[PDB]
Amino acid sequence: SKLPPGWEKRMSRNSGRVYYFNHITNASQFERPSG
Repeated sequence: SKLPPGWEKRMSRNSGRVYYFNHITNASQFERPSG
């Protein structure tokens, strides 16, 4: 559950590859943004 604000984890359409999407910065990623 521990996660930074603004980010959100979702699942792809046909695939299930969790990723990091920021609704604020509108940026995307995959690796846990621990920085």
